[PDB]
Formats: sequence, structure tokens, C-alpha cells
Amino acid sequence: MEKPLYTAEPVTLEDLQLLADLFYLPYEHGPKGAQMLREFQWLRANSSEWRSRAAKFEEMCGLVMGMFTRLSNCANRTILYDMYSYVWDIKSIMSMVKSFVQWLGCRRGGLAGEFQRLLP
Amino acid sequence: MEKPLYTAEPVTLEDLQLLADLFYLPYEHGPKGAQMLREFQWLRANSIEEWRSRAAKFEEMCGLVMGMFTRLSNCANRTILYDMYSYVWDIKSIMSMVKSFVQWLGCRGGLAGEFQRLLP
Amino acid sequence: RRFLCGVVEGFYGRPWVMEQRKELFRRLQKWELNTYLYAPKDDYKHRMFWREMYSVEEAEQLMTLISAAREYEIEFIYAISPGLDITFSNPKEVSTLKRKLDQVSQFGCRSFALLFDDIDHNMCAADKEVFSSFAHAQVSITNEIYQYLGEPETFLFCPTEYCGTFCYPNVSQSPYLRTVGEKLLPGIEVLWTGPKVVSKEIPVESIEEVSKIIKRAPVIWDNIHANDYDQKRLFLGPYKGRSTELIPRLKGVLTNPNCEFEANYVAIHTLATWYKSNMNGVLYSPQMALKLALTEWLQEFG
Amino acid sequence: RRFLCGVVEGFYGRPWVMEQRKELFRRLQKWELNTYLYAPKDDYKHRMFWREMYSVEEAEQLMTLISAAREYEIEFIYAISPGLDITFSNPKEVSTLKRKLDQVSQFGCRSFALLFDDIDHNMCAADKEVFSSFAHAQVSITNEIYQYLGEPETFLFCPTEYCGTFCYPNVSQSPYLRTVGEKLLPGIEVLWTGPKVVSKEIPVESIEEVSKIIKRAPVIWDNIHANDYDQKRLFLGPYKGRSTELIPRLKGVLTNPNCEFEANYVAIHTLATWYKSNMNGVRVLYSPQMALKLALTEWLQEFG
Ligand SMILES: CC/N=C1/N[C@@H]2[C@@H](O)[C@H](O)[C@@H](CO)O[C@@H]2S1
Ligand SMILES: CC/N=C1/N[C@@H]2[C@@H](O)[C@H](O)[C@@H](CO)O[C@@H]2S1
Repeated sequence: MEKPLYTAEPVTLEDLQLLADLFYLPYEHGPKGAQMLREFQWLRANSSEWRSRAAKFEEMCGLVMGMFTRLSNCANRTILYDMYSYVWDIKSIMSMVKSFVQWLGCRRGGLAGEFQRLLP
Repeated sequence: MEKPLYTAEPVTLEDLQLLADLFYLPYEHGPKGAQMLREFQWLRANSIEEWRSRAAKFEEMCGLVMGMFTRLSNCANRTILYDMYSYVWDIKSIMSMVKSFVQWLGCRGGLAGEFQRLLP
Repeated sequence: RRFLCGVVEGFYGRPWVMEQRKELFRRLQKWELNTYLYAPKDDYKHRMFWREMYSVEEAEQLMTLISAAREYEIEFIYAISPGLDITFSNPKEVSTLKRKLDQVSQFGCRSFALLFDDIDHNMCAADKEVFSSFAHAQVSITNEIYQYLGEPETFLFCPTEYCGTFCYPNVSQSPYLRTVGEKLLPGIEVLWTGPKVVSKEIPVESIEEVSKIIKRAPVIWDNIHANDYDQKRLFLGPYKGRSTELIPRLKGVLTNPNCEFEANYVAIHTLATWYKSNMNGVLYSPQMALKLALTEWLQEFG
Repeated sequence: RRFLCGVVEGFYGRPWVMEQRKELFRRLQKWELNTYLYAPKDDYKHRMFWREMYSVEEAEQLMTLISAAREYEIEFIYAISPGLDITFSNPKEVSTLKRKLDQVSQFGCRSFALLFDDIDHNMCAADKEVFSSFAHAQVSITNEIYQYLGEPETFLFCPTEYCGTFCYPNVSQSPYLRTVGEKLLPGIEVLWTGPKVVSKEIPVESIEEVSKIIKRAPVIWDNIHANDYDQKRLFLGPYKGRSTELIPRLKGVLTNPNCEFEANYVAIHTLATWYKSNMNGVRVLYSPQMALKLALTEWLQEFG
């Protein structure tokens, strides 16, 4: 009847597993992320299987966002704050990518970024 | 003759005026920032003798962005620098690559960077 | 005339440390500014777990902080955000909220704020019964706290529909805003972000439109230099897009700036130059204000 | 045998605090690692302003830190980068260095390093006349400081040509590395980062070629998880691309990890796992993917 008290789901091992695949190595992307990219590249290569993939891709985007959500609400705020900018910026680019994929079927970054874009 | 003692040059108001134009507002860049973004796009398109002076000026403009970080990184008060090191560090680097590009035109950012590179 | 001009630490992300806050006051005092609104979104004991009473070490810290605000001639406004899980009707909730603020009053705080921003617009079935609209519940508990706190000189209220692009159907005809305007006590001030969450411009007519329905001049919570929506961006530009012709039509301007405390020199200094330029109602140039700000800052590096 | 395995705090940017440092030792110990190389580029007293002595509190905190290293059986190595403005031939300089390291010795330190990395190859007139090459000048002062400190157990030297793609005109034909290889005392260990600065792979073949010309097996200063070059990237991947077949052919592996102290759990964990997987190997054993599930499991508990 009343408003349920604020509580947060803790950090799952699968969260960390995804995190590590997102921020993997300097010469290689983590399996999950490498994949997460291939899919967005493909759904941007067509605009009419596709609708079933985009549904499963948006699921993945949600996982990224949820990962941040749980990562933040954890007891140890030291770990979080130490790499907040990274997790936040991945969470954000996933929202704008999810939102762009939802739109595809249903029809920023600073000055430093604008300079990076205009390069091979 | 002996080896010159390490000396740090102080931050100038010119350094800070470049810094404020590089990281200006959420809805627009500082005049110096937009001016530099223009000059790179114009010099990219073209491949007269005017391109020599325009690429030479731009290489010097890029060099100030570099100098600015060196002098900011060298002042006694590290607190200010370190409180916004990430931001200043990036632009300095992107601007250093962009400096080499133009020199060569006369003869990065990770996974979130990769998805942000594919958005319209 | 009373005008609340200063800084609001009301962003998401790592909150500022006490020694930073103390320094903020020195800067605000130096620049003839007068207010500080304590609202860190990530302080557990402010938003998520608002019910929690302050610890003993925590209490000593706040007491010192409020003392610093007194010493530097800065009004310390303490904000609390219950909106997440509060049950408006249950008087045990309203009681716990009263107990919390009572503790804060013991630290030396005289100005308070009740925030109902960035919260689910849905009331629980229990509250749905007891109160007509969401605004009715919010106005009720606020007026109650205002009165219980002995009607402070400074009591701020943050509505859920805090900008134009959040008002259903629109600002002039929002049934939420009408409830606030009418039932919310004329003593209590109302926070506003302008036509948007990050307003590029704040047109005088937008403030005349909202004042009309809220039946008073709002206190601006400005997000011009706020950077907690893509931490990839830093904003060192000058306060710009707000007419000095707004100063007589507002009860204040509290700016929510960059999360990086050191980064806010130019944004606070320019806010000061803006307010100072026309306290009594082209007096201001962002480009000019910026140079002034930049010349002062240069001193901090040597 | 003797193998140096741990973290090198040698990055650019905001260095680590003492609280963070004491924690690194606690973790280093738990995972059976043994060394910490103190080398933050951005400490004024460490590189730029190397001449400067540590004040009462500066001295107090280093003393504390060095005592914590002892307490957790972690070998602390104090590195110093004079190479920027130093005059090699001037003995006032040599004495300033001697005097500086003496102060550190008085804090408890018995392990030292001399670094000549990320510095221009050209010597001044005084040094140019006296010393035949830049390598000669470094070898001279390093050897002098080695003996001055009383030929300690662990003494580390960092070349300017510290990685493959930095050796002129190549690795095996480098006069710099040759001078070092011949004239630098055998007791002194040499730092190497592999083929590139941030090596994708460190092949056994490359460690043979460099081990030849330096007449000793190097101590790797690994940059696999370092993120100073791109503060918009962070590395949570497992230690990968270094054969367990390297452990017998090296004096040690010190990891230069992410600037962001807390994000180095997987990096230092997988490194410990790597080393331990072929500790006593003389001259597969390590799955990075398996090292990672182990690291991530142990990390998960820290969040709670
Ligand atoms: C009075 C309105 N309250 C708001 N709270 C949030 C703040 O925590 C953010 O810092 C701000 C900038 O992103 O945006 C909204 S506006
Ligand atoms: C032993 C070699 N010394 C080096 N000094 C620099 C370090 O300061 C950097 O942190 C590292 C990563 O960017 O790369 C080079 S390698």
C-alpha cells in the first residue's frame, strides 16, 4: 500500500564480466564489447531477422546501463568514484545508441572529440 | 659549458584564454576554439602559397595548446591542474596528432569512442 | 531587497569535501555573493537514505562547515530530498523528516530546502487515497515542515516540473504548477531551471510565464556549467544567456556547476560580475566578464 | 632464485597517496608478489626537481611507507630520475645525488633505481668533452652511486633505449646498449618494456636479443595496463601476451598499471597468477581467460 523503501540490487559477477569486456585491453576489445559493436555496425548497414537482432541488442544496452546503476549504488563508493567517468561515459553512449536503434525500426564529447572525428 | 637547470615557465593569461575557449559552454565553443576547428576543415579540403602560411599558423596554434598543458602541469599549484587533468591531457594529445597530420598534408578514446564515431 | 545569489552543490557524482566547501565560501565572500545550497545528490543521508540521522563524526563536520558559512557571511541552506521512497500520508514519515531537520538545526542551520526533483511522478496507493494530486501531497508536507521549523526566513521548495520542457500540458496551463502556486504557502520560495534542464537562454517572458502560475518570482537553479550528463565535458566559459533584466524579476540565482570543484572559478566569478552589474532594478558582457574572471584566476597558479 | 615481481608506480599524472600505497602492499603480499618500485614521474622531488630534499612531513610519510613495505614483506625500491638537468661531469651534482639518496636510506630504504628514460640523447659541453657517449656518462654515475650505496642487493638502471622501437639503429647493433652491456656493473639490473613502449606481445626471441647486448636478463617494466597516454581509456583485461617461458629468462616483471589506483585489481591479480603459474620453471601453464574469471571473482567481494 505504502511506497517501498529504497533498495538496490548488488553487483553481480556478470556485471564485472561485462565491465572488463568493455574496458578490456589496449590492443583488443573484450568478447562482449567486440560483439556489442558488430551488431550496432550491422543494424546501421540496413533499414527496412533485423528486428529480432535489434531486440537482442537493446537487451545488451540495458545490461550496460543496469551495470552502471548497480555499480554506483554499491557500498564501496571508493572503487566507483575511482573509475566513475569511464562507466558513466559508457552508460551514456549506450543510451544514445539504444535510442538510435529503437528509432531505426520505428520510422557532445567536447572540442577534443570533434577533432578526433575528422581523422582516419 | 654545463647543462642548463630545469626551469618551468609560468601560466600566462593567454594560456588561460585558450583554455577557456577550448572548454567553453555546453551549447558553443569559444571563439579561439571554433576558429581552430574551422582552419583544420579548410586545410583538410585543400590538397596556392596561402595554404603554407595557414598550415604554419595552425601548427603554431596547436603548439600553444601543447605549451599550455606543459606550463599548467609545471606550476606549483598542482591541485587546479589535477582537478581537470583528464580533459586538458586529451585535447593536448588530439591536438598533437592533428599537428602531425597538417605537417604530413604538405608532403583512441576506447569503445565508447568507437560507438560515438558511428552516430550521425 | 533580499536576493539569493550563489552556488548550489546539487549535482550527481562525487560530492565536494569539507575543505573545498570552506574554500568555496571564501571565494563567494570575496565576490560579494551570499548563498550556498547544500544538495549533493550522491550524499546517502540527503536523497537515498534521507531518514538516516547524522553520525557523531559527521555531525562535528557539518557543525564546523555551518560555522565557516557564518564566518564568511554565506547563508547555508540545507536541502533534503525524500521523493524516492517517502509515504506522504504516514505521519511516522513526516515525523522522521522533522527529527532529521531538528538535528540539522542543532548544528547551527537556519535555512532549509525540501527537494522533490528527479522523482517518479507516481504516488503509492496509500498516498493516492489521502491526497488529490501529487502536488497536493508535496505542498502539504512542505507547508507542514515550513510551519514546524518556525517558518524560516529562507525555505526553498523544488517542484518535480522544475523547467518548461517538463510541464504537462505547458507552463501557463500546468495543473501541477497551479496547485503549487495556490496551495504552497507564500512564504516558501520555488526553485526553477528555466525553459530546460540546461537552458541555453532564460528569456524574461519565460520567467513572467512561470511567475504567473507559481504566484511569485522563482529562485533559479542554473545548470549552464553543470557537467553531470557527459563527464567528457568541462565548462570554463562565462555565465551567458541570462539578461541583467531578469535580476529584478527573480528571487535569486544559485548555479550548479562542474563536478570538478577547481573548474568553477570562471563560472562563479562571472555569475558575481553578472549580479553585481545590476543588483538595483548592456550592463554585462560575457566576453568581458570572462577576461575579468581569467585575470583573477591566473593568480591561483603561481 | 631471485625474481622481482610486482607493480611499478611509474606513470604520468596524479600519483598515488600513502593510504593507497599501503593498500597496494597489502594486496601485493596477499597474492604472493614481492616488489614495489616508487617512480611517479610527476613527483617534483623524483624527477624535475630531483636535487630537493624531503621536508619533516615528506620524510615522515616516506619513513612510514618504507616501514609498511617491510611489514608486508614487499621490497621497496626508490627510483630517481636526474637525467633532465643533471651535469654528469660536475661532482657537486654527484654529491647532491649521493646526499639525496642518503636521506632516503635514513628512512629505511635499501633498494634503489636510477632512471634515464624519456630524456633527450644530447649531453652538454662539459659532459661531451669528459664522456665519449651519453651511455658512458650514465654508466659512470650509476656505477659510482651503486658502489657509494654499498653495492646493495637490488639496484635497478633504466636505459633511454628502454624498448625495441627506441634502439638506434636496432636492438643488437646499438652503441648505447653496447656501452651499458659492457661497462655497467653486473650487480645492477636493467629495465626493459619489450619491443614497443606498450608491448602487445613480449616474445622470448626479443628477450634473447636484448639479453645478449646488455650482457644480463632484464627486469620488465610492463605497460600493458598503463592508461596515461589515453585518460579516456581504462584497462581491466587480464595480463596477456607474455609467455610463462619468459619467467626463467628474466630478473623480474614490474607492472606500470592504470593511473586510477582502484581499477588495477584484475591487472595485479592476473600478473600474480601469471608469475606463480611457472615460478620455479627452468630453461599451457597460464590461461588469461581463466586468470580473469579468478580475478573478477575475488574482485566482486570488494564491492559489497
Ligand atoms: C532544480 C532541478 N534539479 C535538478 N537536479 C538534477 C541535478 O542533480 C543535475 O546536476 C542537473 C544538471 O544535470 O540536472 C538536474 S536539475
Ligand atoms: C621503463 C620505461 N619508462 C617509461 N616511461 C614512460 C612511463 O612514464 C609511462 O607511464 C609509460 C606508459 O605511457 O611509458 C613510458 S615507458
